[PDB]
Amino acid sequence: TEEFDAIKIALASPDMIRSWSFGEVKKPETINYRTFKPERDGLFCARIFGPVKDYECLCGKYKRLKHRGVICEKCGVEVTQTKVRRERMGHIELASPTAHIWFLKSLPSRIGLLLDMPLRDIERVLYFESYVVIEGGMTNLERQQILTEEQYLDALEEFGDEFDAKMGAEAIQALLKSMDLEQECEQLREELNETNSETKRKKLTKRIKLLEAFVQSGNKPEWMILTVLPVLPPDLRPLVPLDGGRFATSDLNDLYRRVINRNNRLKRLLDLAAPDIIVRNEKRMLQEAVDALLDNGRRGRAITGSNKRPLKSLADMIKGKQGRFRQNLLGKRVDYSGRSVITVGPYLRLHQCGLPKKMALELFKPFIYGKLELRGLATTIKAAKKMVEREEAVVWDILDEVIREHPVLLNRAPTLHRLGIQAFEPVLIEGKAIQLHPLVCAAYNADFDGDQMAVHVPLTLEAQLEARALMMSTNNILSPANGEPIIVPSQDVVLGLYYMTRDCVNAKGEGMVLTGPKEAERLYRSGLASLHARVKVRITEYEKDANGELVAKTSLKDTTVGRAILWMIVPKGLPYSIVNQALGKKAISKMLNTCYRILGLKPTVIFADQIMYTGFAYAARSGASVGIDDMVIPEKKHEIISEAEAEVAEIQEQFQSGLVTAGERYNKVIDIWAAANDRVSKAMMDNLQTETVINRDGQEEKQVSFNSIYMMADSGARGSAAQIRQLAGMRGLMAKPDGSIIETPITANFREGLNVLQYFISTHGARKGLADTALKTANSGYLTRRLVDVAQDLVVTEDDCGTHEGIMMTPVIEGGDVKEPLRDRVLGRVTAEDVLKPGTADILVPRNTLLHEQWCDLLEENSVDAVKVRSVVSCDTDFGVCAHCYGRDLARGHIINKGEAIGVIAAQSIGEPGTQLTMAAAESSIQVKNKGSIKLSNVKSVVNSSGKLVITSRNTELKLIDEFGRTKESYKVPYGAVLAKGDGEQVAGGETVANWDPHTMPVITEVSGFVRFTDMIDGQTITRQTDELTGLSSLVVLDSAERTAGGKDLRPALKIVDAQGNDVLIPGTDMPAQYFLPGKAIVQLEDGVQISSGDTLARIPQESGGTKDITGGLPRVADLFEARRPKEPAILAEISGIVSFGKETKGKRRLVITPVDGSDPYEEMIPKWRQLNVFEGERVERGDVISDGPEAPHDILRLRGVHAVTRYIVNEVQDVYRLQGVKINDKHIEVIVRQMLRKATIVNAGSSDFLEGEQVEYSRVKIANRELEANGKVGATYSRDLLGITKASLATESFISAASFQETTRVLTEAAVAGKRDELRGLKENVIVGRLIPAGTGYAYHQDRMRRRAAG
Amino acid sequence: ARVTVQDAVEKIGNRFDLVLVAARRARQMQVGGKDPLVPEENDKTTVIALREIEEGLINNQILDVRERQEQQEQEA
RNA sequence: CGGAGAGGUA
DNA sequence: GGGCTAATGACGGCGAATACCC
DNA sequence: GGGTATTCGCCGTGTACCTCTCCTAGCCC
Repeated sequence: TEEFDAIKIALASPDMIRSWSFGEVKKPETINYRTFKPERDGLFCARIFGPVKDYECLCGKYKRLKHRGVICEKCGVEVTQTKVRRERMGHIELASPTAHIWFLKSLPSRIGLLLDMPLRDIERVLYFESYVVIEGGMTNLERQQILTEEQYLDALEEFGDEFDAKMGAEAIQALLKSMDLEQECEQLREELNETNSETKRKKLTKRIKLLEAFVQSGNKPEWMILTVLPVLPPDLRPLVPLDGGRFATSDLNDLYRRVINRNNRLKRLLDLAAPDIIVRNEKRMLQEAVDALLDNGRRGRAITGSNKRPLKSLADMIKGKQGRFRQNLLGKRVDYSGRSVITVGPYLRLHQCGLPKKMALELFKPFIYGKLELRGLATTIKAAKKMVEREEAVVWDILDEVIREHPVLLNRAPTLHRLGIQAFEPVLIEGKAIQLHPLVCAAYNADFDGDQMAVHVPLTLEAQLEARALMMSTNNILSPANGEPIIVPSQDVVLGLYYMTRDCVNAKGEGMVLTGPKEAERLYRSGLASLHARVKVRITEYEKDANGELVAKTSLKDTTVGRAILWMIVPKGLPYSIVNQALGKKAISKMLNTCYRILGLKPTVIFADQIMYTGFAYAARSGASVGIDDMVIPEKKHEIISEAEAEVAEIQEQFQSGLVTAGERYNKVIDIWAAANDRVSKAMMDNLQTETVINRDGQEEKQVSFNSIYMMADSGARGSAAQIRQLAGMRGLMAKPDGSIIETPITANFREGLNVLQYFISTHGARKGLADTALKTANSGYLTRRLVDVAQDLVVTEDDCGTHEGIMMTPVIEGGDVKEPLRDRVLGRVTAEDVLKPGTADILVPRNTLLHEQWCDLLEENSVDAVKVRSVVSCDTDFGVCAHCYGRDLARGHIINKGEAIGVIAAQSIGEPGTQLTMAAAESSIQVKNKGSIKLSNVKSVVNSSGKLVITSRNTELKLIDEFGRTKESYKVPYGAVLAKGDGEQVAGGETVANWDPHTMPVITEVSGFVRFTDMIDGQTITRQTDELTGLSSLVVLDSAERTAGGKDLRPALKIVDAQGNDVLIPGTDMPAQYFLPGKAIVQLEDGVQISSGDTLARIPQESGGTKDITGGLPRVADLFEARRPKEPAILAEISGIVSFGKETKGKRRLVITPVDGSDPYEEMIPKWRQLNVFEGERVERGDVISDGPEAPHDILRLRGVHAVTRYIVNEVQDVYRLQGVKINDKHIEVIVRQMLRKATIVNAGSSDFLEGEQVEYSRVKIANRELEANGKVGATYSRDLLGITKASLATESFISAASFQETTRVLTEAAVAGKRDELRGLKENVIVGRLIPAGTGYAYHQDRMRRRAAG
Repeated sequence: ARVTVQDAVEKIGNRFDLVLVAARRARQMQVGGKDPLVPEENDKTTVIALREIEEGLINNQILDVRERQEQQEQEA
């Protein structure tokens, strides 16, 4: 049939198995592995498995010429086309049924589970050990019971006319033949109507589930016992004997031979009516041989020397490393490809690559032969071979013709992102290296250091067009990770442009007026006017306006000659605001981005190529050169240094004076040297920035330095302020072994010399960095692998699902600083609602419109705090994703379409920057750094005396909503924060709106009265010491961690009553009155001590910063992706309602949460290692923190909802990648998360069991069906759960994924018995089968086929 | 000569079924069954098909009616 | 030549 | 000969198998 | 009580190549 998806696996019926094969092998004969003649009949038969050698007779002795493609029997051979050879396979009809070992050794023993006895009984009967009653005696005997030999006899003499009991597989055959599955299903489901027992109903449901699974699979149980054994053609199994004393594993062949021997012996014995014992023993080792054939890993695996591979068996031949051999490693080397070191060609256009003439000549030999015989220049393949090898001038025209536009695919040896392979048009060049386009090598993440690129030739038409439309660098200029061009000028052309566009204050050609850039070029190339001059030029710049028309605005502009010469490059329809000012790397990035977003791709590609050429040419004309006088040593560097040694000498003198502690003077010296480094760098940069001063008409003037090293990094050509800072100035402070900073920096530059010890110390960092580099490369490869495996089966397949659901999507702000703008995020998304103005309810954007640049700017001017947007997480599409739920941020600027497995794009986009991953304020006083309205969200505070709005808990947020319509400052309000400021109050920058003790957190009382030592035993739960200064005590509560059994049953508490001696409670606040004291809670107030409202109750020391809840780096990325518990989870409010303590510290502590409308017994477990913040009588809500610390994603999903953990994971990974400065659009993280929580557990049972891991898309379809009919089933309520990346990968519905990458035999058996009709939605799965992938062009092709289905 | 696919992207917004249809067009003028409708510049059939679809000459409806045509003649 | 063990490069 | 023939100077995960405080 | 918290064996291995070796083994005729 045609190349389809949605493949069906099931247990085969014997009749159609016989239909597969043609005849049965008579006698088995196999090669001796020292004699390689295929002996017939046997495993090598050219009548049943097809011709082993085609177009000739083969019997092992016969090699006659006669049957060379004609059907006729001469000695028992059949010769046909190789197609019949592939389909011709064997079968052997066994006289006795035989079981399949996989369903026996599997933990879910399919025979055992179906027949409802432990697998010991089945292995006993199959191994010919103990008899089993096959629906035998029932009046006194038992219908289905195992029997020993004496018991079997006793039953036989008891009854022989109503009793039957067999041995081996025939017994299970008779048993499974008996059941009518439908009768069992009907009786069980109708019994469930009457049964009222929970456990009984569970058992009935499980049995009926299994029976319905077998019914729906369409497999009769009698089938899964092997009645006729199908056997492979000999060439379809691994076989490679080696000459000499060394050979190769070929156990499959002699296992076939042994099985055929056993079956033939049994047939002979049965033909002769041999007695029961002998035939039973023959069946016994026949079954044993068949089982060993099916697997030897079910028979016990072992490691053989010289090959980390177990002994060959059919099951082990199912899966090797890394999986199905011919679809992944190892090792898929492919023809029509080459590999060679790379050189730069700065003359090639962006769609071209320079390819050596010999490389082309040997890459296109078949095409060249075809052309040569097409022109009549050759009459045969031999003539073509001679013609090409003679290197005649004629073949050059032939190769030019076959290469006129035939593109080629270049791939870097590691491909860490999508651009790692790109197409180009090959230009035949002299040499022996591939001349790569200079501007593309940055996208390839390659260099020119001997590294070798690889070429492939897409050689059919359709592959060529797939290359041209998609693979070529012209169509792939934006990064598929965050959008934005990836084809940015990197180091040389940017230097040329930065030089040419710079200005001076005086040079030849200053001040005059010239007719357009015409005369600018004419005068500069005359050498009459310097390239740099304040010149007024009448330029005619074109602007896109109206419906897309061009208006030629002509005006006189104050520019420089070189800038006009560059303006010649820029096509029409671009503003002159881009080609003014000194062009940096970010400036040229901006120019290319604007050109793409304003004109399109063709103007963009032409602009890029022309600007490369001009940048190179004027870099050459510049002669920007690096020497040693160019790098400038600050004159005062030594002075600042000597001041630093003077300061550290004073500090160390104090140290020997015993005036400073070790850490003290250590930090002092470190700060002194950091300040010295800063001063040196400042002096060096100040020297650079105006190193060239020029008079205008007599007075000296500063201007951009002609110094070549200043352009060298200021352009962003190569280097940074740090690097040119460490050449001329000191590279200074760095880490030592154990990764700590040395007291004495590297006080020497590179322009000046390095002392021996200095270079020795510096070597530590270099070695550490290189080892880090290697390890990170390996780990990044592994992470890319796991992420691709988890995300690959995800393809955009629908345009719109109408899901008005979405995510709140906000500019991320930490502290006073806005880390990222909402402007950046919003771009490329689709709104989940119609946004309004920050002042009026007017509709700003229409229904679910794409938010491209225009709408993003319209939202910028109408400043908005947040937008709800369509997310793949919110997407309700099944077996795919809505396009409008996704956005369009790709190497394209138009709305994404169907296909294009964005999961793989996301995985490669997350793994690409993996290599770049490396291993007054909060907790003191909140100081708002900007003037704006104060805003508090989720307050835990009661206004008490002295105007104290004392906020408790960590669930409160301080936003700064300024008078524009969005926030600019964000803070987290800690426990017991004291605020003299109200909401919507303008506050000075850095003013303490909230103040508290930095190095200890107090418990500020919001009520006043007596203090009661509730739930305490003096000297058992708290320390006994009272130091009175104002009625205070020094009693300290013992640590939160586990303690004695007489001090962990009562948790210390300080009950605060009013001024009337009566208990009081405040609802809605996580401070009822009784502050249940956590660990190291120094109790300040004794019993009966009177205080005011705003006084500390208990003091718990804090670090004033320095908490370790994040590690950062690629391991942090990985363990977030695996959703591992971060230093044990911090529990939240498991449900809203009142809370209380249970049996404290029975194991760990217990906390009952009592809802007023739910299930009151709802206690959970509390490890004593957590920082406890939980009281009794307080009212909480889901998401409220109960144990303080790092929160795991699992509870966040279970409690706060799907979008909450979506935001959490997205923010965490995006922050981690920002730490390295890499920017990735968050839709990739969204799709990876939507892959993570693709599995869910049902809470309230539905069409599935009460709790089980189920595809959440299956949950959606099942519930939709449930409301489709009246009869609800049940149901159904579910909660999504986050599996780990590997766990989600192995949780794939399609078994093809698991077959290649997990344990196989059990997975394959589950697929067979369940009859799993996998949609084959997976991509790498379509790779594994060998058919077209459902993505890109392949998805479109299969869609066309489906459209042609039932339409022919 | 034209190797950029912007015009074909605008004509066929999917730009991906575009690849399939242009590939079929190339497949059957490369081998007999249809002949190029745009002057040949020694170009490979890929780019002549691309230039055909750029001009709006080849579209999904036109190509499918043309193909169903060559069948009703080849049965006739 | 099928897969493991070792040096070197990138 | 030959034709048959049934740990230690790695590292980390991971299920099974124990180890232990209240 | 019960969750850590150990012990008790198996097993996986970025990218590509350059060279090298080493590969089911037992055994009665």
